[PDB]
Amino acid sequence: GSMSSSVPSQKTYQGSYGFRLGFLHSGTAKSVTSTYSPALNKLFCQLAKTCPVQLWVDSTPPPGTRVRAMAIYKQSQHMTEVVRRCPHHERSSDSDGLAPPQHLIRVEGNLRVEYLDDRNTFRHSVVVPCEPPEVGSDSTTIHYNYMCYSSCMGGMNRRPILTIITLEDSSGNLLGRDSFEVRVSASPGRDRRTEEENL
Ligand SMILES: *C[C@@H](C)C(=O)n1cc(C)c2c(-c3ccc4c(c3)CCN(C)C4)cncc21
Ligand SMILES: [Mg+2]
Ligand SMILES: [Zn+2]
Repeated sequence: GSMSSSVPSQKTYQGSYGFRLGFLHSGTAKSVTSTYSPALNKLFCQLAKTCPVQLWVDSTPPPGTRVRAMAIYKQSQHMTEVVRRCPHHERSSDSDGLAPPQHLIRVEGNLRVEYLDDRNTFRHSVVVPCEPPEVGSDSTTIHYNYMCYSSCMGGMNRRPILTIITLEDSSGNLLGRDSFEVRVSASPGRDRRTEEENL
């Protein structure tokens, strides 16, 4: 376990541009590879499958704006432990060539992706340029991939995580923040349906 001496803020912050996340409304059929529970504010997804996350604003942010994703453990007693891939998957060398093998969160389909091992906090994050919607689209979507199961021993080790999405300007200053819980499992639709029944 790499231990950090800080914890990233999780405070929701729409900021000047009205930043917030959206998710597809995918339902809980057996065939779904990712599904989002609004009641739990929790994303359920399969290992290394595309998770679309929409980025919404009310006004266009300045040029060079970027969007960063970072995972932390949800439980207070684990929050200072850096979220990382388990030993097996890190050594599996399943990298797309861009992502460090230790990083839990990847972005797919974006050649401008940038990965950070923070030299002071030791936290991992992934950042991409933030684009307005393309011609013929009404949304900006990032395709995230979670590269370990929540049950991966020596990684998340059955502990729940939060993903924190931050909108930043070109200089790294905070423009907006949103977050959601994540469970990575082989049966996201069933797992979402079950957890919502336990409400
Ligand atoms: C970097 C991302 C957050 C960004 O600059 N961004 C995302 C979105 C969705 C967006 C818009 C935008 C907002 C709302 C609508 C539309 C575009 C298109 C039409 N529908 C109805 C609403 C604008 N600028 C930037 C931006
Ligand atoms: Mg929300
Ligand atoms: Zn793993």
